[PDB]
Amino acid sequence: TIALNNVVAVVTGAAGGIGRELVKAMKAANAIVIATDMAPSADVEGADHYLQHDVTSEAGWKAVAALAQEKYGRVDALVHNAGISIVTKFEDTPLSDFHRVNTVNVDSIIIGTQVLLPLLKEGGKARAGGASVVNFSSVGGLRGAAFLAAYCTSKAAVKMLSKCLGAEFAALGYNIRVNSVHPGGIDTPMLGSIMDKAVELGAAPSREVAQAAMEMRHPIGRMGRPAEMGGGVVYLCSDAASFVTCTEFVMDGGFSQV
Amino acid sequence: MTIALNNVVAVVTGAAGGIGRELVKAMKAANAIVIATDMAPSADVEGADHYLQHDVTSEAGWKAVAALAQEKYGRVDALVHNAGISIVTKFEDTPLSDFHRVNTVNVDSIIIGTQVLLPLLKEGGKARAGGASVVNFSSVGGLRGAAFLAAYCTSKAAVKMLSKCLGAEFAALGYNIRVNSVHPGGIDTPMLGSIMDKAVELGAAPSREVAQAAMEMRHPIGRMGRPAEMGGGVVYLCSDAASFVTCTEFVMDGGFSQV
Amino acid sequence: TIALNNVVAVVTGAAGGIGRELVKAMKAANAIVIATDMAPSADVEGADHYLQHDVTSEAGWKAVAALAQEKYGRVDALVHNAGISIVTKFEDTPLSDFHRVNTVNVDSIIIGTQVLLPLLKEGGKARAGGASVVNFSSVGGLRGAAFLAAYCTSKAAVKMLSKCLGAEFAALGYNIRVNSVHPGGIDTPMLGSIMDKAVELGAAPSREVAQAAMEMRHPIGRMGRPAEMGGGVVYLCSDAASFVTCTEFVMDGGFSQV
Amino acid sequence: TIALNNVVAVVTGAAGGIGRELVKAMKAANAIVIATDMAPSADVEGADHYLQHDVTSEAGWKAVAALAQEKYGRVDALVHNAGISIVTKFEDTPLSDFHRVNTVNVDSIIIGTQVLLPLLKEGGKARAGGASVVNFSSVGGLRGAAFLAAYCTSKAAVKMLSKCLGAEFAALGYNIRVNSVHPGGIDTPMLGSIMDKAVELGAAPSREVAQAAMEMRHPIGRMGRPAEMGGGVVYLCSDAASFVTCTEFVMDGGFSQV
Ligand SMILES: NC(=O)c1ccc[n+]([C@@H]2O[C@H](COP(=O)([O-])OP(=O)(O)OC[C@H]3O[C@@H](n4cnc5c(N)ncnc54)[C@H](O)[C@@H]3O)[C@@H](O)[C@H]2O)c1
Ligand SMILES: NC(=O)c1ccc[n+]([C@@H]2O[C@H](COP(=O)([O-])OP(=O)(O)OC[C@H]3O[C@@H](n4cnc5c(N)ncnc54)[C@H](O)[C@@H]3O)[C@@H](O)[C@H]2O)c1
Ligand SMILES: NC(=O)c1ccc[n+]([C@@H]2O[C@H](COP(=O)([O-])OP(=O)(O)OC[C@H]3O[C@@H](n4cnc5c(N)ncnc54)[C@H](O)[C@@H]3O)[C@@H](O)[C@H]2O)c1
Ligand SMILES: NC(=O)c1ccc[n+]([C@@H]2O[C@H](COP(=O)([O-])OP(=O)(O)OC[C@H]3O[C@@H](n4cnc5c(N)ncnc54)[C@H](O)[C@@H]3O)[C@@H](O)[C@H]2O)c1
Repeated sequence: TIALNNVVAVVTGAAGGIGRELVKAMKAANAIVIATDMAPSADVEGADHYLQHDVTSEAGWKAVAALAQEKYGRVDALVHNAGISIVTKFEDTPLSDFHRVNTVNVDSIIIGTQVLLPLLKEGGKARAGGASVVNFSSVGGLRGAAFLAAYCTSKAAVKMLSKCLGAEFAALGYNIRVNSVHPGGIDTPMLGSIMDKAVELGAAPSREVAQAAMEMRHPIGRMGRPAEMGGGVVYLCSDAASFVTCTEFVMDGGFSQV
Repeated sequence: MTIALNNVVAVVTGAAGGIGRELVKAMKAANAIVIATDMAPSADVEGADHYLQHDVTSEAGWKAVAALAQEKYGRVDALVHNAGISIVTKFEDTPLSDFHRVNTVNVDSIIIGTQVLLPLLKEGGKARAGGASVVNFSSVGGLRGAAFLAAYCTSKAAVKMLSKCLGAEFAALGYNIRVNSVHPGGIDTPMLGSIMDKAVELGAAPSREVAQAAMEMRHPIGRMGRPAEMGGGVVYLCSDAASFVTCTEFVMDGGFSQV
Repeated sequence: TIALNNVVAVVTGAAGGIGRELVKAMKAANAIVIATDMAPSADVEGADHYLQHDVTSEAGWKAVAALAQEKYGRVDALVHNAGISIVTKFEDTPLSDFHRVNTVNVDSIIIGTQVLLPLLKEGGKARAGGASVVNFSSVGGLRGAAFLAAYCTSKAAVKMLSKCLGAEFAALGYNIRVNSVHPGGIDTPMLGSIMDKAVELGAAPSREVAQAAMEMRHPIGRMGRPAEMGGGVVYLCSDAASFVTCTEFVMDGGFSQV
Repeated sequence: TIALNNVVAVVTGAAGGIGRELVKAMKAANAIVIATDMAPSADVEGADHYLQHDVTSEAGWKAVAALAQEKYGRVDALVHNAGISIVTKFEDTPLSDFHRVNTVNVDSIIIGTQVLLPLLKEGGKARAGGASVVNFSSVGGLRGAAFLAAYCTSKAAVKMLSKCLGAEFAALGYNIRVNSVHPGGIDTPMLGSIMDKAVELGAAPSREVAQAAMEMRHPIGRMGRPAEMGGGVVYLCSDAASFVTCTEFVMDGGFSQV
């Protein structure tokens, strides 16, 4: 079947809405999971290890590399799930707000992948299918939206970085697959904040009209649940996805395709 | 839970072909009940619970598939439209009837088959919260054009767009049927073999080795796919794990379309 | 800058909403225009010739080729603008309805381009920039929609045929550019009928709710006017577009990109 | 007709290969052109004004706004053409190289558009078709490539920022169109440097094999000339493009579509 036997997996933002479900799903497929987030401690069901980890910190990433190096000697799967959103009027958004979003959503992938690259190369030797790097983009990386300039721009950067790394790692013979994941509206605190800030900005009349409008834009007719992200990430991390690199893996209830 | 097809009644067309045989094996391995169909009057398809002779261009052929599924199971949970053909031709020497022949196998198959199995797919939609799953075999050729592949590419773009429309329509009508398109890159099957040889005979390529190396180098991963590398993706789309996936382009192309 | 001096242009569906504006725009850029449509006669402003022409008829296309051959000896620009739409429930749509839409929207381009290919090759020798074939696809060729299965499928076929012919004509050295045009909601009888059938199908509560919904899906916030298609087609037909082939040329008020 | 009569246009990187052709083409369509680049002085054919302008400098942009405000009272067209490229091995690329490319290619558009927004709103009142913002992305913003991680990521950011601003400015009623332009391989010093650095990196055996490979990846079979970018930018800046916003305008010889 589709499984993660003998897969050492790093999952960032692992205490968040999607992150907790990714850890559960990956443990259920038999992965060894190093879960990381900003809290000094967390109870992440399915994590074999929890590390305090700011994805903007090279030192934080070196601590992840040290634990993986010491305990396992490789990383087979790297899930860059940590990210933030802001909802703002472009003309009232200082350059520093774009930079803050870029640092969390994009620099995290650049720093993390550079620091774990020796360990990912070892995973490329451990499985014929390759090591697997899974970057959380968004439907916002595919389709623009009013008031989401900073967020959408960062998620398009994540998408394109995924294509470039997939092509480069294959050309250099590292046997490391890199793919971008594009969730639609998923029922988490992040989507909650975006909807509330849309109301305060006066993009939506009320939080109920906003919710109904966003749900109706999805052909499937509802928000996604965080658990509905799990199987896709397990697939991309598995040897079943050995021919999948540089790809836009969409889990959006049809949002981007209508 | 995990990614599995427990109590999934699956119809797979072109099931005796290079990819089709691996789809049946993969889906059986995930515990699906598989009705395999192809043009031969009989075939030994590893993992098939039933084999039916089935021309996907024939409404009567599809009604025989519906009758067996109706009688034995009362539903269809997964429908994999994998039957397809390719031609390689000079546009100016391609009669309208060659476009129509490719359209009939690659597109009309999905229209006729989905219409005939729709009552059974609606029952699939009631049997699983995630929905019935219709998986349409498009191509990277449905995403990116190519010289001398006008008839094939046009049909595979039609398959892709039909998938989006049916996903949106079945959701709007409340049927709980997911529809997605699959886009393989160059997969090592008799079909890829014939396309390369016919490219040589047409005088597109010097030799079969230069053709193969050129096609391999277009894939960032640096090689053609193996048929077995299609199996997991189709199992995922057919499973409840893909409950939030409809209208989607599911690409298995070694990076071909993205550089 | 952007002109069609010494350009012999064939425009199909030339009596329709967009077609009439294409002929006006192309005449205004100094093209010689052969206008064609289903009516036995028409007064098409800017046309140097009108021909009765069923785009599904090889004999109809041969009559267009004969007039162009006899009077000018070439075709520099071929605009495949003829098309139909239907709005239907998939499960109630006979295969013959898909085939009827395919015959007008796709077979027209196959038959017409094959019949005019000798004349387009002469266009290819007359201008460094090349002969130009402009195929009318749709945003419906880029994004799906409930109840538009037959229409959307045909317009995606038009889009992909455009890419294949652009690549093939370049590989064979014919100097013929081929591009697809993707209009959004344009205010013509065709959009009117689609909206009116959407109501009778019970897809929309009223035509006013349908119209407002469709207008709001366009970021620009309104339907296009037929005249807003003219400049884009003039550009693609001109030497200014000498580096444009196989391209999706979108005129959709941002519809496809959100 | 496609013209820029009474259009006040700002063009950045105006002394470059493409920039000089954009200024010539826009003057030929009767635009008033404020040309800007890094040099303290330059002889830019077709420019009514030249300003020294670092597109990373808020103060530099305020000087452009002051001249336009004083002399014309509006900006009708803003062409963000300034940009840089690097070719690097991801694992040897410091975070500061990504940031440098982002600052020139993306922050330029954020700072410039914020500073000129009052003047663009006046452009929006001067023409029913709207003010026009044209952002130079790349085929690199659509398709990834090995060794172009920093460049491709920045050009995908430019593409998505274009979609977001098009949607946002329309939602706020400012009547400002925003589009991204995606050139293929254009014969300029920038393409020259990329090809040479590809050889030094050992991505290509020789500069002749690199050149032939890049030319053959374009269906049209050659590099573009800078002049082949001019018509497209004139079209997007004109009232002929009144229904074009949020759009990917591709001038790539078919590169992205095969
Ligand atoms: N929920 C949606 O609708 C949606 C849609 C598109 C994509 N996404 C993406 O999915 C991913 C998961 O989002 P979510 O919905 O679970 O949101 P969430 O906010 O619940 O989870 C994000 C997690 O990232 C962590 N994080 C933030 N900054 C960090 C930093 N500097 N260092 C370390 N950890 C940091 C947060 O602590 C949080 O636990 C994100 O990449 C998000 O952008 C979400
Ligand atoms: N191999 C590749 O490189 C490649 C690339 C992209 C897409 N695909 C698609 O994958 C699918 C499977 O292809 P494959 O490579 O295994 O090809 P294949 O030729 O090995 O198998 C296709 C099967 O369809 C059957 N078939 C043909 N016409 C039929 C009809 N009228 N009724 C019933 N069955 C019919 C054939 O007999 C065959 O068993 C096709 O849709 C193909 O277009 C393959
Ligand atoms: N209006 C829109 O919203 C919209 C949307 C996207 C695409 N388009 C496309 O733009 C093009 C122009 O359409 P329009 O909106 O002006 O519609 P229209 O119906 O006003 O014009 C289309 C013309 O095609 C002609 N035609 C139909 N069948 C023909 C045949 N067999 N032979 C010859 N001529 C035939 C009709 O006589 C008519 O004059 C079409 O291809 C259409 O699908 C329009
Ligand atoms: N030439 C190609 O093949 C190609 C490919 C795709 C995209 N592009 C894009 O086209 C645009 C123009 O490219 P080109 O080939 O003319 O490049 P070029 O190097 O010839 O011109 C770019 C100009 O930008 C200017 N510039 C650089 N940094 C600046 C700064 N901080 N402030 C102000 N001006 C600055 C340079 O001085 C130069 O004159 C760029 O945005 C480039 O990314 C070009």
